[PDB]
Amino acid sequence: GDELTRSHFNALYDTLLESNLCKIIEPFECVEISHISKIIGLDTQQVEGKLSQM
Amino acid sequence: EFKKLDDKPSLVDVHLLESKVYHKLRNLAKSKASLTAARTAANSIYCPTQTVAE
Amino acid sequence: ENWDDVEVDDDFTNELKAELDRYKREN
Amino acid sequence: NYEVSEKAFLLTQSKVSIEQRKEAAEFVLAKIKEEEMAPYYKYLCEEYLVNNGQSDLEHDEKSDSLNEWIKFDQELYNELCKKNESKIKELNEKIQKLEEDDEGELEQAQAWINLGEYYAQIGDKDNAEKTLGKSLSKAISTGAKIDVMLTIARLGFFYNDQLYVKEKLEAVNSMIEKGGDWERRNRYKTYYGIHCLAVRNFKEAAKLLVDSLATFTSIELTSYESIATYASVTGLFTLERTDLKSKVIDSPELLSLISTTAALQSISSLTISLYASDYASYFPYLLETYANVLIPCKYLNRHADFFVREMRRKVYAQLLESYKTLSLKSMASAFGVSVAFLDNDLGKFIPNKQLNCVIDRVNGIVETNRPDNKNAQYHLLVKQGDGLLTKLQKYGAAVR
Repeated sequence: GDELTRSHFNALYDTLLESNLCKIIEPFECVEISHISKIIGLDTQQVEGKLSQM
Repeated sequence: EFKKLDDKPSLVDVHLLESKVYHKLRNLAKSKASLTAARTAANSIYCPTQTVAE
Repeated sequence: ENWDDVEVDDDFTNELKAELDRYKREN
Repeated sequence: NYEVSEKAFLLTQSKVSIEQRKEAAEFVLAKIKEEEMAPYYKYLCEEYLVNNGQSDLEHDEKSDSLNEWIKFDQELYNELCKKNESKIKELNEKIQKLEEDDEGELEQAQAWINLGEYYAQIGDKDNAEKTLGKSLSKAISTGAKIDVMLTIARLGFFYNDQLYVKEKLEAVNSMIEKGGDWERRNRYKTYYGIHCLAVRNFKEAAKLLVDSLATFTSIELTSYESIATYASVTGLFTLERTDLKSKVIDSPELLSLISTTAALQSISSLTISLYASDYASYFPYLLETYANVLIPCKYLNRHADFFVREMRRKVYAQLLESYKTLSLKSMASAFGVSVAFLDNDLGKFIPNKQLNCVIDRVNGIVETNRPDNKNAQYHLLVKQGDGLLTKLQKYGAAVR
């Protein structure tokens, strides 16, 4: 309902999402996307969409 | 017509609500300019808790 | 400058946008 | 003269609705009873042919298309000589008495400047610039020169003549270069970019429109939100996506501009959908773009189909940078194209060296061509590197 909270919702949404990527990006790349969504905890289409945005 | 023609501290409440007009319009320039002029002029008067707190 | 002038035909907007209407109806 | 220029502009090409030319024709007959619009309608039939050119009663005798409402009836025909007596016989005799009585200097200059605005509504352009030249010698300060550059700019705006008008627009700033305030300094550069949009110089002239329309408007010819659609479409057209986040999507004027009217659908619907990398809802916003924005606007319809060729290659180019290899089921089975219909869009872009992409016709695996460490250091260096000896030996081998 609050706009200031919803404005920071997407900010905190990407904040915790980038922190989850730092655990994936720190080791070597070339890992299957199916195993990436299990670490992130979202759908395959949602993980691929948000990761490509960054 | 409200600049030093009627009530001097009344502009503090006028410029305060002016920032809320451009707040929902996503205008930072007019919101920061109206709030800065309201806080700067707020040093010459003291409103009973219903303004300075806002 | 003038190479872009003639190579642009009557296609695209008036045409492709009319195809996007029936494309979403078939999906 | 923006009302008759913007509304009657639909007389060029309108494929959307029939009543669009009919509703806009009401403003033409309404504003002509006050000031004479006759030289504007005479040029409409002399510019584009075999469409609306047959609607004039007397030029050559013809009747065609859908529009019988644009014409000069027996009323305006008799009013043709009535407006000429008031705009010539009445005004020239009052100014002639000023030169005999020797009253003022700049006041006599403003008389010829104000009189020069009537010649734009007459249709004789030889006396239009002649009266402005008489006041040019009487002009001292920059106050009288403000309306001079406006009347000359109307010669290309009212008559749609980009040839002889641009020479007079540049002659004012080139002879005496001052500019005064930065407001007028942008005005001399604004009229320079207007005639360059007719020859379609792309990002050179179009980059100044988004800056001027987001700060100050002349407010005499039109409003702030009426011509704001020109900078909304050209904003994402010229500027790359990298700088759209710090300029377009976040702006003090633009974010407050979308709340004025819903006729933009560019800086809001197209900008947010492009920044979110979602092309599913981005494309249907383009359906109402060309129809309700590009067609009614003057300078935007001068391009029309010229926008998409640059935009259609860019929207997929940004998607190719976010993945090494894409899938055909994403492009063909989801958003903007089918399987067979995809060959028409990206098929003509690649041979033009606009973009590099690979599509699989068997497994349907889209592949992106990445230059990696090559870029312009190796490949593009050879292309533009040959121009060193090409331009040097061109006129250099002939000595003098």
